[PDB]
Amino acid sequence: SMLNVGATAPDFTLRDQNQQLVTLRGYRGAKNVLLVFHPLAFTGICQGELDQLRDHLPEFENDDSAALAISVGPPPTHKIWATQSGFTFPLLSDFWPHGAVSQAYGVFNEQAGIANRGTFVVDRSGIIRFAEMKQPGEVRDQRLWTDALAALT
Amino acid sequence: SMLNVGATAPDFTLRDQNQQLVTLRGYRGAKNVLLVFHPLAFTGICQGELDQLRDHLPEFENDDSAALAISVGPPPTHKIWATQSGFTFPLLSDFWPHGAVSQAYGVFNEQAGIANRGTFVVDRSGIIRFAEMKQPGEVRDQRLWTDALAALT
Repeated sequence: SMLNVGATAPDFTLRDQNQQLVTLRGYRGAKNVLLVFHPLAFTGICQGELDQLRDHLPEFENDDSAALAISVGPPPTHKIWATQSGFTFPLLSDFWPHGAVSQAYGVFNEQAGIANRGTFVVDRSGIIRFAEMKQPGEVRDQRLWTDALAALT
Repeated sequence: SMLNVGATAPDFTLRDQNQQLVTLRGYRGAKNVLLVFHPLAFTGICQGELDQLRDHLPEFENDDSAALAISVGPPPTHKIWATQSGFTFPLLSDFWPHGAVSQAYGVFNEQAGIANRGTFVVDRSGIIRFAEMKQPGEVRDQRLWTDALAALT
């Protein structure tokens, strides 16, 4: 049920770790956007994936591109996790309604109540140009993300 | 509405911070149970309340009594929070379905997606003998909790 390439990316307005509202449409005309859905703060695979994003942030957050992480945790969880891990990119809360944005992108695990490892690249017109979804026990290849953003510069 | 004194405490089975299963019925015939519902890990007032509980734990967790903290966070959140705070009592996850136990006890905040500051004492036969609910911005008086437990030894 993952939204595929060519679809309009569902707009959302979610709180980041500072309780600031972030809207996907705010980036239109300005930047390509990488959306990194993931299961849960303070779990091993998620830590590894976001640590790698952190460690390569200039490839993902720059004049051409922005990166947003999205999970079902509320802002205080994300704030502690980001501060302790050195994450400076936005971590957005798909918290209440629980998983609504993850559901809209077709990447919600209804059984477990978490997003799967869904990744999208949204172009400057708001269209999905890259889409994948791995299971919670898998790890994503971030080369695909940089390959996808490079095609839209 | 909050369940009242006299009512039978709804049964539940929830995961603790170590992903072990805790059931309310398990304590029947053995211990009085203090149920401490609270909004969110890693927030100020919740930290104060559970730190006070921690600092006086032998008054709540002993031969006669058990104490269970319940919130909408998942176990990994509660594991980190408990490790960093030195909490050795169970923190239970009312995570998915989101707030279901909190709703059964009548202490869920539907607008915010969190439990209010609901507290119950369940006697050895499963009957609610103490019941309160404060708002997220309020702080409970833990003297009432120790008094309630002391009446039931």
